[PDB]
Amino acid sequence: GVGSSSGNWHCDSQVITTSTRTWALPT
Amino acid sequence: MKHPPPQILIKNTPVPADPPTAFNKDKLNSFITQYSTGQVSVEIEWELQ
Amino acid sequence: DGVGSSSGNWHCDSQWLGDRVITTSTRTWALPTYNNHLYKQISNSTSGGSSNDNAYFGYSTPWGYFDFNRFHCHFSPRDWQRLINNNWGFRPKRLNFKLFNIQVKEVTDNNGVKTIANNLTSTVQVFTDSDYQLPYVLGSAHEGCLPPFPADVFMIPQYGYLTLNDGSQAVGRSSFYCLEYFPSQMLRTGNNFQFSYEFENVPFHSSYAHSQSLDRLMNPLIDQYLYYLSKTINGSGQNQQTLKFSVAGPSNMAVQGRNYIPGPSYRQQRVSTTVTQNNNSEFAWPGASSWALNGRNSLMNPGPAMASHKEGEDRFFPLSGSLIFGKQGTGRDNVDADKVMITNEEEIKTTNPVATESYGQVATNHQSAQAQAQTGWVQNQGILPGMVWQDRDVYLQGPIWAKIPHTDGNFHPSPLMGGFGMKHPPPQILIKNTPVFITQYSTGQVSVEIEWELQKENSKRWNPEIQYTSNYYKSNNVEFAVNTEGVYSEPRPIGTRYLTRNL
Amino acid sequence: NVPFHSSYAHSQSLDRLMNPLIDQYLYYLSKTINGSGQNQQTLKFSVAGPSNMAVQGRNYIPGPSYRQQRVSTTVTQNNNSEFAWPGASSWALNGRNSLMNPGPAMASHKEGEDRFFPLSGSLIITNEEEIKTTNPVATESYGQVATNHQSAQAQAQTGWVQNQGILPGMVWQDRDV
Amino acid sequence: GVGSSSGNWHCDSQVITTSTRTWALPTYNNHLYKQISNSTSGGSSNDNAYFGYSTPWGYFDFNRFHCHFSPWGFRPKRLNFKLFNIQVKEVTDNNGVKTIANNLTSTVQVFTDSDYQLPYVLGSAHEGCLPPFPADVFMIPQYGYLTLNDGSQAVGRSSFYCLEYFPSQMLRTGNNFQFSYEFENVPFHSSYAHSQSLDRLMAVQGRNYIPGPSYRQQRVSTTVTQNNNSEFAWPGASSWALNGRNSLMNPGPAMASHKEGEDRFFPLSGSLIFGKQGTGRDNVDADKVMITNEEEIKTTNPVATESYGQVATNHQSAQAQAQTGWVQNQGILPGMVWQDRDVYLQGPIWAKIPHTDGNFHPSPLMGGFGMKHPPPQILIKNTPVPADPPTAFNKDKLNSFITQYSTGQVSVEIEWELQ
Amino acid sequence: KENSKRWNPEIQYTSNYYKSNNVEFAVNTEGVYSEPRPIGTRYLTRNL
Amino acid sequence: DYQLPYVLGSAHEGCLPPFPADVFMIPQYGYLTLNDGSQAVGRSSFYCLEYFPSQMLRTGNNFQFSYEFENVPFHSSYAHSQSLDRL
Amino acid sequence: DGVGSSSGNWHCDSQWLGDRVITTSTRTWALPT
Amino acid sequence: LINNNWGFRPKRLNFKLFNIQVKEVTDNNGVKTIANNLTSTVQVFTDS
Amino acid sequence: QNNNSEFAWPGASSWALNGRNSLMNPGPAMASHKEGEDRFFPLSGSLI
Amino acid sequence: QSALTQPASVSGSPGQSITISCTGTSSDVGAYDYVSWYQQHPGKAPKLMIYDVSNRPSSGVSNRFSGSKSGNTASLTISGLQAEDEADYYCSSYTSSSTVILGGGTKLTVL
Amino acid sequence: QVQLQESGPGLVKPSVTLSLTCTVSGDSISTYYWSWVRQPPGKGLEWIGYIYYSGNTNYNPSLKSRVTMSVDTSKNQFSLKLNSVTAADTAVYYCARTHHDYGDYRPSYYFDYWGQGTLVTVSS
Repeated sequence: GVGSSSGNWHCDSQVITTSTRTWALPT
Repeated sequence: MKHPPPQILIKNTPVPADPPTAFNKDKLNSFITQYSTGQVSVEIEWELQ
Repeated sequence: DGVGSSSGNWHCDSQWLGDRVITTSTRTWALPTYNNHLYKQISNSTSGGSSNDNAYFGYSTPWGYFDFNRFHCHFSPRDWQRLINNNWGFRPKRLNFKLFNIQVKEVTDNNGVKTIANNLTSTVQVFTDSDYQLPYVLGSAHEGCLPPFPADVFMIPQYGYLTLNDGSQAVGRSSFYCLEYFPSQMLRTGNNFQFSYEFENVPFHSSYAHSQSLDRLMNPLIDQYLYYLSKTINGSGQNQQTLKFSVAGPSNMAVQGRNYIPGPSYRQQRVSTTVTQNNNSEFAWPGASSWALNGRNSLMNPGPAMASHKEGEDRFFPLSGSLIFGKQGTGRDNVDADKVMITNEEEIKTTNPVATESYGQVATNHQSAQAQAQTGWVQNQGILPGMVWQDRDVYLQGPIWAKIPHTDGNFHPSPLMGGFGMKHPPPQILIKNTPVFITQYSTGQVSVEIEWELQKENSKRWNPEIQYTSNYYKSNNVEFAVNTEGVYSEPRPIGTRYLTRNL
Repeated sequence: NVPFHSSYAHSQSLDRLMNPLIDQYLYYLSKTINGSGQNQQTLKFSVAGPSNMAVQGRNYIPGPSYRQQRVSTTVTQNNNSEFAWPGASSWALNGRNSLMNPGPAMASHKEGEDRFFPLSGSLIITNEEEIKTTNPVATESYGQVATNHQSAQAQAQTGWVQNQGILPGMVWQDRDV
Repeated sequence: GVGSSSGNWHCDSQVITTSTRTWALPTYNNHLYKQISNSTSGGSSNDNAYFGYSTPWGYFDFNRFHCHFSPWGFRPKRLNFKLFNIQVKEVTDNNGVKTIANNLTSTVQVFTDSDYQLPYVLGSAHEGCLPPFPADVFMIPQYGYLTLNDGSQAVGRSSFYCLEYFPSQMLRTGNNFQFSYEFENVPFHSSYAHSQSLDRLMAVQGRNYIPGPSYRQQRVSTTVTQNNNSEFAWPGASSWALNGRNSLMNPGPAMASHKEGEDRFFPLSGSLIFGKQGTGRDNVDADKVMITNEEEIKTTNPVATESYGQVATNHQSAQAQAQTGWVQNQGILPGMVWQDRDVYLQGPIWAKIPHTDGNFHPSPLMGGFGMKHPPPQILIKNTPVPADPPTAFNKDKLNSFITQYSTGQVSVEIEWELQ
Repeated sequence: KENSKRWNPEIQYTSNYYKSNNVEFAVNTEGVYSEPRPIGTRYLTRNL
Repeated sequence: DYQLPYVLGSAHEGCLPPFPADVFMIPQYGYLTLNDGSQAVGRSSFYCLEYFPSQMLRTGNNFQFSYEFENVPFHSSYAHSQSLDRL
Repeated sequence: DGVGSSSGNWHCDSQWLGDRVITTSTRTWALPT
Repeated sequence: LINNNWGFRPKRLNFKLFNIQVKEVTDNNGVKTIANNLTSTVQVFTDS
Repeated sequence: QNNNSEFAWPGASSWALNGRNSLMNPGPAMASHKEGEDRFFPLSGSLI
Repeated sequence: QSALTQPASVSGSPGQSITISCTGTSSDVGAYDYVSWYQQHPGKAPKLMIYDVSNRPSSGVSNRFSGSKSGNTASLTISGLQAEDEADYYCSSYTSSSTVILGGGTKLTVL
Repeated sequence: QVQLQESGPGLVKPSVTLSLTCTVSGDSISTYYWSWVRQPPGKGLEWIGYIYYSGNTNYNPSLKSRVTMSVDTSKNQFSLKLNSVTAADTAVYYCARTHHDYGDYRPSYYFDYWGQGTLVTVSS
């Protein structure tokens, strides 16, 4: 919904690597 | 790779500004200025030797 | 369901599975407010109505409507190529219409520059007339369709209808329809709307051209056992009357007895694309074929299905006889011939009479010792037992279906602009914004899905067919593609008839 | 087991079924000359739309006609001659000429003229006017047909259709009970 | 087997007719498919231009009634066909005299086209039928077909068919061939003459129904002094133009040949004309031909040489007299009734309704039963047997064959339903 | 089969609409069959 | 289904930034077709991305997909100690 | 099986079913010594 | 085929030889006679 | 546009085997000509 | 190379077939089937009628025109002569030296 | 709907090179050959030469020494240059498309479209 989070930030490397970033998309 | 990680395509859905009140067949050339932001997570498993 | 949850996905794909095709189109639309939420009586008398043939009376409504009735709505140029090269026939089966991602916007014009923001509590009304109680305006080939190229965003056309008129005035027998008097589902920003429809059974459209002509069906090697009258006289002299008979055979095929004859004809005037061949006079309306109904003259357009020209004469076309499409970016009024695309039904020449030719000749008198045989030209011919004919071809830019008028009788209801006649065609879909007045408009998505039955070409023809194809070429732009401005264009009308059959 | 007999009058006409607010995507030939003079030939095309509703493309056409002679109740209007038998529309069978009574159902008269009636068209005097929406008038020609090929030498000519058999895409109303 | 019969002779009518005949099949075009056209046949006339192919194949035609019949309503139901007792003769010329000997190892190919993929030539009323008398031996005609043409040329849309490209059944001398066929439903062909007429069920009275359509034919007297002294066989005829080609309107819409008491006349192209036994091919007098008449249908059908009626051409007023004009051609009007054209002992049985978007009253104009799926064509040829090859390999196909022909028996059985 | 998403129509192999004495890939008036041109297999397209 | 022109293997900018706290702009997608020059041939193709089925996301919606890599050899992260000629 | 019994028929057609096509050709040959 | 498909390849092969006819030739002076030789054989094998 | 000399054999691409020279025909798969140049074909590089 | 040779004028009465010939060497008309015919009216551009010896263009040419070739000579046959038919006609061929050569043309008059 | 249009001088003095352009409208230069044909008044047609979109050119042997042609695909037009024009050069010059099927090795000998023509006069 509007007032909730659809995902949690994950940024760790275990071998399993994980990345997370913030993006901006124009038109 | 023959079947590499696929392309991931994204766009902002266009939002038209107020169209005329009499009908016109042309496509709409006037949109609301708009942009989006968000988060991207990518998790790759790797094999070691 | 939610304001922050999208109520549908964007589906734009075509699926080919054996004998069926499923097309799916999705478009972004914008719905304004028409007539300031009012119903307003309209007639020619508003515009002044100088002519009786153009006299009309009707109403305009606050409602809009969705029109997918053209083929390029549901087919890409490639899928259309993929359809017409491989198949002898097709026809619609099912329909599924969805409406979603509704967004109602509210406009504020405050001092210099106007401001737009969301109205989250507003609704949009949509309903379908499934009982066919409203005047049916879809089969009239009006503009406003879902745009052929999916990245375009289209504006919804205002709904309006006509009823009986006497000149510009109404009459007691006229009707008036309030669309608010129908139950209609109301939709806020989180709601969606969908309904499914089942086409009534129609014949396959014939996407093929005969490899034979009606008059050549004979065995060229063998005589008939019928006779025809070769001589009525012995030669130069007096009192030479005789009766002489010959077998009809490969030598003279014109006189042979035949089981079936070509289809009906209502003749059109002939115009050449080379202007100096045309007569130097204004004959566009005066020299045109037409029919009169209750004092009014409706031009006969496009008319019965008839071949546009004789073999080898492509420069001629029937005056009102063909469907003519505009090129992309062509004006409304008095454009040059190069701005329009004139479709020609050459493929039907084998069984259909030329539109600009007489049907034939008949005997006009009784010959006798005192009177010669006389004939006269047949300029129009109605159905005779033993006629066969082809309907008008369908085009990528052309209509799909029409509503068969509700009458005590009809003959061969196939609509004259081409396509599938149905007494219960796809129902009209009416939509409007709910009044709140506050300046307000809505937008959203529309997806439509048609299932298409196919008929496979089984032919034993040895030599290769004619296929619709894009020939190798090098130009600035790609055909059926956008240019550097982003303007999509269809360069030519594409017919459906390439493969062949025997007659 | 017969079809229901229709007992209603259409609230629409065959030639008005269009949407009055919208243009067609079809074109028609609007103008064949740029002006007055020699060698002015051109082809100009325009969009069919609400301002000119005569030229619009239509999918269905009115029913068949076999024309009747027109007779006025006001007696002065009628010609002073005995045209009752000679004028009458007839059909020949085996050499016997029978009157075409009533014949193909058609609108008895044009809207605004209820004084006139088909000579042998109507039952006796009822009128069929309810059907003038999809049916051609009994006392009027079905329409016009081109009778030649125009050329730079020969101008376009049309004749009149006094009778038209069935065509594909015709609709009509039967006669009222 | 080589010495045993593969079938017998059945020739009786029970309603189940059964015919049996003996046929001879030659070698056509020396096993070649040859392109034929009007120029090939001499050309000249535009209305007569054509383009097509002649095939090595022959075909069977029982489409006439005198094939199944010895001298109210009826219609065919089932079909059954057999081809048996095959015999293949070869021919060799020593000097100027010819020898005939059995060739036992040769074959005869036959197939039926039941998907209707070939051009259908059995509806043109050609010669080559089974002979009406059971004792005769008949020559099987050659199969050829026409396609699209412009003048004597071929347009790109023209089709070429190879009948070798069909699967076919191959028969040595002991083999036989058979298949059955189910006629699709047709209305009974009426076999009665109305005792009443359409107008007498008074000239001014209101009626519920009116006579069928008409396309006027010019009228011709068998008393020649009555006829105009000029050549009007083509100039005075009724025609229909298709793609710029004028074809004669023949026999045309079903109409009564003549008015009551006018037996001598006949509509120019309006009737079926048969030849008498031994009649010549060209310019034979009126007593060498049997001219059928359609006077039987004159009750409900308009005379072929007469106008359908009169119609008003104007609006009368005190200034203008009521005017009429003649109707030569009148198509279907709601309320019409008509009778189709009658069938004859010599006449055809069925035709193939062309495959089109639309048709009205598909009954064929020469008479008989219109079928969208009529009895299928039955194709036959003698398999080529080559002569001695050159013994050094040559790329080219072989053009030297043994002379040959075949003979055998045919039986066609049709169940007829009577009303 | 091709699943291609190309919007504009392909190049196809086709007979021209032509007016000729003979038709292509068929016998002539003497019964001689001919193959007028060599026909390749490559008409439809793909992404690389 | 790999039906679009695949532009990822061209070593373009537009990547996720190496330091996890940087906010990056998403690069524009475009593709090249056959050309004889600045012009196009009849074999040149045009793709519309609106003509694929896609998922529409408001502010509450999310999107995930999983992908298996096909079998590829281990990239060798080592240097040889011996030389081919001195073996 | 005999002298007067045909040992085979003539097949010349192509069938298209799904992803496969079945072509059948039949020809007459002549073998010299 | 080539208009509708991205690729093709053969799968199965079924071969048949039948209706064998052996002709013996007798040349005498200018004329030559060709007649059936009924007992004659043809040799055929495949190298698999 | 071609040279006025006999170069069919002397100008050809070839591969020698056991001392004998064989023409390279048609050879590896390569485009017959550079775009806009239909007129040229490789000497042995095509099938004729 | 050298030009194709044609008769200077030909005339025929309306409705009767007429033939125009053009002769060439063994290098042009004789060696190839590349022969075309053009019809020209005064003050206008030439219009293609026959190409590839006997082929006609898909539109604008009636079936009354037919081309033909024998040996070193090509021929244009017009049947059912009409007033529109009278025009100037040109033979044209592709020579051995990869160049295009035409005939001198023949003027046809219809009586 | 290919439509050719050419433009140039009416009158030209002797010994001066003549330049003429032809603009293809409604279709592009594409893959076709493009020819120049001149007709002297009351004389037969003569093929000057043609050019191809890639600049490959072929010319009439008699006029070959002094004739240069150029194609410009951006402006969608092609041109002709003639050196040392004299009395003989006076002609109506047509620019005609020459049919060519891209990709097969078939000579392109015939002209399926034509320009209106331009009259050029060589005189002092």
